[PDB]
Amino acid sequence: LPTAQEVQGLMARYIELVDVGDIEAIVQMYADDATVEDPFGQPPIHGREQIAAFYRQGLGGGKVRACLTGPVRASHNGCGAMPFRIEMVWNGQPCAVDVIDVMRFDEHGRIQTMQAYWSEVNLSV
Repeated sequence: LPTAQEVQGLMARYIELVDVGDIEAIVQMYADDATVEDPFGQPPIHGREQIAAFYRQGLGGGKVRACLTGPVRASHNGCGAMPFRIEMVWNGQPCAVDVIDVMRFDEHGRIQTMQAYWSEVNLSV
């Protein structure tokens, strides 16, 4: 189980990978039986191929940017939460979404569960 400091690192690393848009690197951060709920409230997606397809859909557009908007909050049980902003292009319009990701890591330092909190109230132009 990642220490709190290690959770901070992994979670910041995740945002960095999203920001440069390395899909393969993002998918490698996940455990084989990981789940992704994004946005939280929608049914979880499971399976490495499914998670790759998710990130391909989301980031494969090319110009998606992401950055922490505050420090990573980390627990002593391998979990953490972080606020960030995603910038992307919607219908040729620049737009942004404010998100919080909650993650649990497994004993191998891999993401076991990802929950992304956001909705239309968090979307702007």
